[PDB]
Amino acid sequence: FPEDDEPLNTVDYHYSRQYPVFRGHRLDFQLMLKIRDTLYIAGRDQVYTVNLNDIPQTEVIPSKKLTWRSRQQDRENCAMKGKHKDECHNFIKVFVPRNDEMVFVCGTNAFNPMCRYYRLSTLEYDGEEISGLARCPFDARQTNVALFADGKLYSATVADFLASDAVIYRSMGDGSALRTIKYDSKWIKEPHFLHAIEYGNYVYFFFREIAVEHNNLGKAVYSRVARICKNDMGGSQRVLEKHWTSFLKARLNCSVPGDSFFYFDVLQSITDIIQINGIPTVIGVFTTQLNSIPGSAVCAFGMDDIEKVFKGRFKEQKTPDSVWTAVPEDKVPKPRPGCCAKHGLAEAYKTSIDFPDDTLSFIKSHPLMDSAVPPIADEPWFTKTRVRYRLTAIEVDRSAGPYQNYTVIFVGSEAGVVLKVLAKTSPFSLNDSVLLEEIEAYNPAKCSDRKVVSLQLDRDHHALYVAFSSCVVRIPLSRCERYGSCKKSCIASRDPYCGWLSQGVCERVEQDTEYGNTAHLGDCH
Amino acid sequence: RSFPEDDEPLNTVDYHYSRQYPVFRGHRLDFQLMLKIRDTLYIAGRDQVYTVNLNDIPQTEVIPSKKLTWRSRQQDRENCAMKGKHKDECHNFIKVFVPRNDEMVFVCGTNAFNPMCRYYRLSTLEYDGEEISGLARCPFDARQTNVALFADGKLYSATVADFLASDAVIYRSMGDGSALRTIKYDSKWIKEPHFLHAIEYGNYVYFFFREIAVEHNNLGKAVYSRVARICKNDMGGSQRVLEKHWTSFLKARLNCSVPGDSFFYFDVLQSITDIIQINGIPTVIGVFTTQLNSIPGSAVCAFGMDDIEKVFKGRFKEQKTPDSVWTAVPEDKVPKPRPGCCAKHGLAEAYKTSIDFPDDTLSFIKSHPLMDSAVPPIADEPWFTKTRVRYRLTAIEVDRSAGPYQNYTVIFVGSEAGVVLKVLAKTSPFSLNDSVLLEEIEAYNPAKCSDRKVVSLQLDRDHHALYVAFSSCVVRIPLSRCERYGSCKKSCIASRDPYCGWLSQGVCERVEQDTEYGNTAHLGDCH
Amino acid sequence: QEAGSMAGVLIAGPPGQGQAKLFVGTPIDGKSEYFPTLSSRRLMANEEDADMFGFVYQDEFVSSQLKIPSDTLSKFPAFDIYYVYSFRSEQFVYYLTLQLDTQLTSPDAAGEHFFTSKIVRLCVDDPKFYSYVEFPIGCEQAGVEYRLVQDAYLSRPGRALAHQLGLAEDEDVLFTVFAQGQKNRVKPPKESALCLFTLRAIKEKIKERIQSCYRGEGKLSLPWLLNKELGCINSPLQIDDDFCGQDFNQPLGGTVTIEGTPLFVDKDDGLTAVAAYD
Ligand SMILES: *[C@@H]1O[C@H](CO)[C@@H](O[C@@H]2O[C@H](CO)[C@@H](O)[C@H](O)[C@H]2NC(C)=O)[C@H](O)[C@H]1NC(C)=O
Ligand SMILES: *[C@@H]1O[C@H](CO)[C@@H](O[C@@H]2O[C@H](CO)[C@@H](O)[C@H](O)[C@H]2NC(C)=O)[C@H](O)[C@H]1NC(C)=O
Ligand SMILES: *[C@@H]1O[C@H](CO)[C@@H](O[C@@H]2O[C@H](CO)[C@@H](O)[C@H](O)[C@H]2NC(C)=O)[C@H](O)[C@H]1NC(C)=O
Ligand SMILES: *[C@@H]1O[C@H](CO)[C@@H](O[C@@H]2O[C@H](CO)[C@@H](O)[C@H](O)[C@H]2NC(C)=O)[C@H](O)[C@H]1NC(C)=O
Repeated sequence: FPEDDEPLNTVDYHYSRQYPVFRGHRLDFQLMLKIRDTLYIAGRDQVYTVNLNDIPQTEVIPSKKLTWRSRQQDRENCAMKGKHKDECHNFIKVFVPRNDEMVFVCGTNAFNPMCRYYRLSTLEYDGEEISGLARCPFDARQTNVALFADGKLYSATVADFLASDAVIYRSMGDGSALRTIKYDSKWIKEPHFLHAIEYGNYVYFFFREIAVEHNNLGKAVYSRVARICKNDMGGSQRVLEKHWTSFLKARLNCSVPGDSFFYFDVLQSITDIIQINGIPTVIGVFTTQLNSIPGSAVCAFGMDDIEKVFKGRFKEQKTPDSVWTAVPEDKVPKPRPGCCAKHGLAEAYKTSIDFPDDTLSFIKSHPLMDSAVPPIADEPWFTKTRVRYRLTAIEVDRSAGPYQNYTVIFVGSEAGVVLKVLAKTSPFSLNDSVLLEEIEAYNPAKCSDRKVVSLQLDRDHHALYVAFSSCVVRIPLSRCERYGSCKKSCIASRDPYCGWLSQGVCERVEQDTEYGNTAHLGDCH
Repeated sequence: RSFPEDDEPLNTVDYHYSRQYPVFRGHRLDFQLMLKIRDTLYIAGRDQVYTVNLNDIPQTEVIPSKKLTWRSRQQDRENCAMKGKHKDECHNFIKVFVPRNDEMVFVCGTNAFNPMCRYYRLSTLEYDGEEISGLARCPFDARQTNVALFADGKLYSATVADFLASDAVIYRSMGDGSALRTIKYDSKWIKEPHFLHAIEYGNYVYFFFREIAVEHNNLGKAVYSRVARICKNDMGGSQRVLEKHWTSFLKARLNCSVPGDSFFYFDVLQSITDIIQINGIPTVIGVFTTQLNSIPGSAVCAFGMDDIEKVFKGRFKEQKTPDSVWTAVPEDKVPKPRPGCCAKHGLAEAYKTSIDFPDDTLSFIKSHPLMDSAVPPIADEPWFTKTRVRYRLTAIEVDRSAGPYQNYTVIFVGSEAGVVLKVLAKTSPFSLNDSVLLEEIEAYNPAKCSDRKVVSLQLDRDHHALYVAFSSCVVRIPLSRCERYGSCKKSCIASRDPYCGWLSQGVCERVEQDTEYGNTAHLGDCH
Repeated sequence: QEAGSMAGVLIAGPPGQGQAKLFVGTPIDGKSEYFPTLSSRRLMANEEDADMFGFVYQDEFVSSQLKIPSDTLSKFPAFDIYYVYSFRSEQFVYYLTLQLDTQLTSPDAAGEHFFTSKIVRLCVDDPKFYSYVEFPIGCEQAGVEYRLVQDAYLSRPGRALAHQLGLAEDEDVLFTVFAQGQKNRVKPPKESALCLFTLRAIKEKIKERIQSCYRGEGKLSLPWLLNKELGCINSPLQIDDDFCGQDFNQPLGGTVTIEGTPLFVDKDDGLTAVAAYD
């Protein structure tokens, strides 16, 4: 079992308040998206723009601003519904551009979710309102996902004010409204959704939920990967009418090896498809259960290894009081459940409504694959276990280093600390992952609960915008000045963003980031 | 209701503050266990068992009074070298030292991985008599644990039986009966266990150990905490089922958990105490950690004899199909009489010996030797935890009557990193709000000793001292340190140490005070 | 295939217009995806029309429907609601159902399933089915339990029993017949009782449990219809007698079984049907 890494350099409060923060009554930050050289910040009542080309002064000053407050009668229906005044505000929770001009926006609207279309150029409310049901959450504190692929919108949230029905819902297209089976604990039981990604014929989803394979003990939480066909049109009249017919989900294996494999099963956040060492990977941040010993890990998977699981064997509960076991290879009905009509093992099917009743009624009572998805290279890439705080936000730079062949991962925290880690990905790269810098990134003065919510890489300006619950802090990717003259301190940090020049100063991009030898280096004081 | 955090020590004691303490050493000392009779501490190490007079107040180093010398014979040493174990191992590590009466002591050594047992007189540590074979009474390896105890004239051992270290057994022999044993290589009765402690209660002897579990088989290979049971009067089964084998062998599971939405179990047992009267009810107090391959956490749970006894009159546990979940044995399927109830008592009182049990009941407890129920703790949540730190808790020892009025319980636990925690424990509803970690001491002496792993402890109430044992050294550690506060009236009473008290003379001495709450009300800062 | 497990009433709307709503409840034998266990379908004057038996409010989220959760059938297999009587009263419609007990019955379907009789009430003017409410019913006399509903008739009590109960001449009364116990149902034991419930006392214990909710005390308790232990949300709303629910605090669970006034017991030759008038 490994041990906490030691930060090569620490950036404490005094060395970090020299960084700009965003505000604009408070802010109540929700999410952020980078388009071109502009970063969009959506929160309560407001959506803010910061131009990433303007080097900030004491504060980050917003340029353009979008405003969309909840209606008056919506503000009073919310009060009658018992919810407090601070909550009865329009918290923006969805912000996905459909094309290169217009952006799909949804807000909580004081627990009365609605959706709209805005233009990027102007941020003007143009057109007419659409209902946000099954698309945008009721509570601001809930998680949610939202994406556009091939004409149609793929949402994933809660649909009712009472917060019972969690659903994945496709609409806003030329097809009908497909959805998950309400209350069907075998399909989804008390989940918190976190992300989604289009790849091949499928939209792969990432969330956490209560696990049904570890029910013979406490109410555990397992990290799941689910998938759906894009060209699903629902089932026939008998089985899965208007319901998905392509719903397979698997479990994620984040394992410390040993005589008692140790698992991290709470998923906190994940990234998009990143090319690491030639193969498409997804990098995610895992913690332990709430009523457990605080511990955190970063596991990484690949699209290949996700797909392999789904052609593997299905999982069944033979009898109520038996263990989840494999489905016999002979009992997998033809055509391959999960396979998309007109493709692969079902190309003799024009639509998803043509599927046999036995193929449909199999996926409705065996939606969970057997196999778990392996993480690349067995054990996690980084662990931090001895400390009082949990890990949160993740961000990745696939092309870090002067040669752009080094994977530097940036991760958030609960106690306002951010870790910058050079990850050992391939075998021929390092001995193991090294914790480069520990940056306390929470500015007590400008902010307040100090929870980092998400991050967004501004690779074109060598920065990272750390997000908190009421403030957003612009953090450079390298404090190469903290060392400056001291060549020892410099290249001994092994930070690929820094280095040593023949001018005799530690700057950015001669360096040795691989081993980090202290040979022929003196000793500053 | 959620998850505890690491308590803050009310007072700390660094190495400089405790190098001011007498130690004991001696050729490297290879301590294994200690035991206190009257005013004399026997200490067993490599080749040697030393005695220390506890009335003798030490000056700078605890010097031994008498000693007992018993080394491995030349032939035993070459066979142990021939077998291919290192010469550092081919010594006579004492591992058993158990008084039978008030004159004699049953002494067993490892004898270079060829276990032998002898009798000595106590008063003179003199070899009086002849050698008894030590097989399945003393272990082969000094790194393995072992349990031994005498009860009604019969010797109850627990260890491994073979050089190859594969036959973990529980044995009785040297009686007025003959030789009962558990079933060899039976991954159902007991599977690669490490035995910790045993106690004799009522009609049965109870055992406490850890072993590879079988209900947690769907995930990984993990160890659970067990409590077992055998009848004192058990004579073995008939000639068909359990001939010369235990018949009253029942084991159950220890539930050391943190309540919540997702219960967190401490399943790995590190040590435990003897029966202690904690507030009316007979209690045992265990030190529990988490798995080896896990994030280090440590806990101290405490169970009651009533709570253990209950789980064995409770339901049995079975596994229907090899690929099904472990299940409760139905009430109408238990044979008669009640399996695990001793002959001539309660339910087997129409049975003279255990050799009269039916084949219905003999073959049942042969294949259903584990109870369904788990033993819950008292207060249903541990009495103390330690998580956010890098070490594990080992040794345990309690003071059942601390304070001027003796109505408070203090608990003394060791650690791997050579640290010892002093906890005033909450044992009843009307006590404190939570159990408060008093002193934290670094007992280990780097200059005088050597991996610095604290092995076992032993309270010496009368001399207000706790001797603290390591592998290469034993350290004599005074309990209190009232002198550290001197005249600072605040420090003395807000330390809430029941040993320390405030006197009219204006100084903090042993045994006026307030250990209950600790109001630093009306008190001023000391410099 | 059984009869007598279905019940309902027709309610023609405003005259001149061919619509008549029709509220119907029936068991479904676990086929919750095909058939709702309770709906509010529509009637039309032209019988061939395909809009017949169509729900009077339909969208992708809530409809004048009430499907059994796919979850509840998994926790216990052959759960079902049998619908005995149904009657129009004031501006509402009430049903007397008999469901499988989610509590007194283990998930194991050995055959020891106990049952629980319950009134149910909706509004005629509740398109989204928010006004739903469900209280257990029964009675006792001399410590004999009667909790297996058998038949019911809504009658005006005339002038005698009215002034006997303090009810106005327009207030109605429901006579009931309960079989002893909560066991077996398919062939209940002979011991049966003719009990009385006042329509007043039921409208009261309703405005009392839904006034108790809109204050935030306790929680809605329908273990079969709701699954997740949702709590009673607090709210600054003043309940009427004719309050037809809102998007929260519904469907609302009944905590204390409404007790009835026993009128007659027969321990030898069982009671089956009932009716009354003045
Ligand atoms: C989770 O990942 C680990 C890491 O590979 C798996 O452990 C190995 O499983 C293979 C399967 O045959 C064994 O041959 C190896 O010996 C295992 N590793 C070690 C170190 O022993 C583990 O099986 C995975 N678990 C799940 C549920 O997917
Ligand atoms: C990442 O790129 C750097 C730069 O090309 C690699 O390091 C160099 O490797 C070449 C050939 O392998 C050597 O000739 C240079 O001497 C190396 N330079 C330094 C500064 O080390 C590095 O090996 C690459 N890493 C991976 C994993 O491919
Ligand atoms: C371990 O002990 C805890 C503490 O009592 C048990 O938790 C209780 O379990 C019972 C039934 O098992 C429930 O009725 C109680 O509500 C639980 N108490 C709390 C505070 O949640 C736990 O079940 C025990 N587990 C085992 C395996 O014995
Ligand atoms: C343990 O004993 C102490 C001392 O007898 C008790 O504490 C005292 O109780 C008396 C009588 O109620 C009070 O008047 C004193 O003020 C208390 N003094 C102190 C220092 O505690 C204590 O209540 C006993 N605890 C239990 C659980 O019985």
